[PDB]
Amino acid sequence: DLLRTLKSPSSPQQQQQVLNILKSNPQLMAAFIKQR
Amino acid sequence: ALQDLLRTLKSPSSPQQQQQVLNILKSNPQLMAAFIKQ
Amino acid sequence: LLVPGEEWEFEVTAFYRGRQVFQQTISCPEGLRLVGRTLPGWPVTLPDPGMSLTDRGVMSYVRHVLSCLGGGLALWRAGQWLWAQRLGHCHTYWAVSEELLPNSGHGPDGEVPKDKEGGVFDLGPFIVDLITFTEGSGRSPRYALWFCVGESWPQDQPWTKRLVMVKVVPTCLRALVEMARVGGASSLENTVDLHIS
Amino acid sequence: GEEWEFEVTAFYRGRQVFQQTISCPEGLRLVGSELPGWPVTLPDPGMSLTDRGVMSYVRHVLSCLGGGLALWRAGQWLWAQRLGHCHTYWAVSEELLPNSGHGPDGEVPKDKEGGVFDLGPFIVDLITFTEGSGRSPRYALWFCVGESWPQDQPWTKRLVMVKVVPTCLRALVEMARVGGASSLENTVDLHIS
Repeated sequence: DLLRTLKSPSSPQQQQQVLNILKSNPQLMAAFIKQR
Repeated sequence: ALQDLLRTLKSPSSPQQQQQVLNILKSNPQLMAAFIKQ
Repeated sequence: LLVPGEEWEFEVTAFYRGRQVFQQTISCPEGLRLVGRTLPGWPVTLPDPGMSLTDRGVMSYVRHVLSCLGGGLALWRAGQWLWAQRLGHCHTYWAVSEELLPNSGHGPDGEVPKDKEGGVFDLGPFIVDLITFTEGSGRSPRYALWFCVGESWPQDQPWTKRLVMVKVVPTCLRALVEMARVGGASSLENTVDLHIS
Repeated sequence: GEEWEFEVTAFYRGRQVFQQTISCPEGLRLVGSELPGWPVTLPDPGMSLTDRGVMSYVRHVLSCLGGGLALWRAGQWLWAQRLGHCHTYWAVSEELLPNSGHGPDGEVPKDKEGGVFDLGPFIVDLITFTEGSGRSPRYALWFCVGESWPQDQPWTKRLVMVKVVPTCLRALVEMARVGGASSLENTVDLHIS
């Protein structure tokens, strides 16, 4: 649901790297959820 | 000489650009002379 | 009543908030009008910022600027001069600078007038400076016109902060400088100092 | 897998001459000809330039890169190391403008690697940006190669300027913007009559 806000097309490598940062930083995930 | 000079223009973007360069060169023989001298 | 075949081709590149959003090359006998057909000049539509931006605050303000352009920013060649005129409500400031940097180091060169056209580029001194460049002046003549639309010219702020910045390059002048370089003219400063150990 | 994808864009004298996107487990090395790290060869300036003096000096800079400018991710840090003879200065700035206004952020070291980007404070600043800080965190690394950082000159004068964007950081800032964060200054003043 957060990756829907990734409007730019991207490589699988960039996407996995975003997902890894999100998974490692649940407080960043929470901040993205909160601004919705 | 005029086509000699225009052909140095590597990577011309359009025929309109090329004709506009040629028109400036024909209007300005002192500019043509400077290109020839260098 | 501008004579077809005396026009110039213009490469238009638009930037919103330091991001390139649009590029079009147009060679029209009556020049162009940057807009957001009755009027002379080819209408070049600056794109809605929703296509390329995501900052909603910036999108709102760019949209406001674009909605106030009216008949547009007109730009055309006549004789030795490029002429510009503001046909809408956004004050627009212009300067001649570099391909990838609008700042010239001496602020704007002027404001685009509304009631009458104004000259923004004189081919005469450009050719004088092109000739001295081929003769070893070490300075290439500038040809890239930049327009700051709807805000002051960015003197004490980075130009990437500005909502709408439009570069217009007369491509024949780009070509003439390149021809001088091919012929051997250089603008490399004699004070360049490499840091190599 | 723990690699980062880098978009590399090189400029010679204010002209874009090269762009490549590389995601290598060992990072990259910016080199001047054809060691761990993916070698990214900066092109000969005769492909894109015509000023023969600038071309000569760019060629000289590129011939002194040696093993190259190494850039890689390890943990929270991006690391950089200068493996040749060209002194290289770096700053984090914007996509289309190398200048931040506060000079360079550092010089790339030679004898050991040095940190050039800390993911930790980026994420802190990303979170406060989503909370209304009004400032988006910067992520575009710029390297000035073979010359001092352009403080008192336009960056377009510099012989070799290389932008390196970790694309996942670009994407994270875009996600914050899509979610509603704005960096637009409260002092913006439109000139519309």
